Amino acid sequence: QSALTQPPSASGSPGQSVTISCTGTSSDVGGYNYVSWYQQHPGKAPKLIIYEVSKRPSGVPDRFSGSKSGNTASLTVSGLQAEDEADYYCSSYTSSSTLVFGGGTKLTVL
Amino acid sequence: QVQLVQSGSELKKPGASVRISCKASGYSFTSLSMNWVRQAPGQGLEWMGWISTKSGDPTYAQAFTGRFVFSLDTSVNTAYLQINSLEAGDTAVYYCARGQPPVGWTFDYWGQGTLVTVS
Repeated sequence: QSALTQPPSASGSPGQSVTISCTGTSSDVGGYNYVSWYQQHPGKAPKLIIYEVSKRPSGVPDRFSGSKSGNTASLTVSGLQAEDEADYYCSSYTSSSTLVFGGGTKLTVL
Repeated sequence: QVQLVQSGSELKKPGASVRISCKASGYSFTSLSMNWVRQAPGQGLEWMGWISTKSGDPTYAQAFTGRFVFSLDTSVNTAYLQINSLEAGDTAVYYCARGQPPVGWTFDYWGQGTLVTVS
């Protein structure tokens, strides 16, 4: 019932690539380029992974990438490692000057 | 190095109040907004609103209007969140999160979170 729609889960084996989608509306994800992705290991603080759709903060490996098409943003994790197993949340600015989150996606590394 | 240190776990009864602190180091506290995010156990992140460290003006999310108060003590680089009339549904982890420059709609650093359990 969150404003942004994410798949509940995703899975991959080490070395593979997985894509997580984040679908909003023209009022948020589609109307602006302030889409962020955060990685959360349960019981720890979220960590910023992608900002402004495709930018990576310093210290985040280039295996993590971001893109957007229409009202859907996407985070891709290539060269999957065991420590990538975590919950991933997207977020977006909205035309109402608020920030909304996606419901989160559990990423499991086999 | 940028860091947000939050105060410890809290255990409260319904009707009580609680004050959580978020101490900022590694930058000018007053140069960037401070945001508040709730995560009930097992649930997703919810944006509670933000406070301008420039003026002290707080802006609450629609769902967090009424019982929640954002405040500041810039002299100890600390932002506070107080929850009044605590109820069972308030049991959650509360994070402070810094607004990344220049417009602050990205949260680049997060506090470690404070668990509040309402019995």
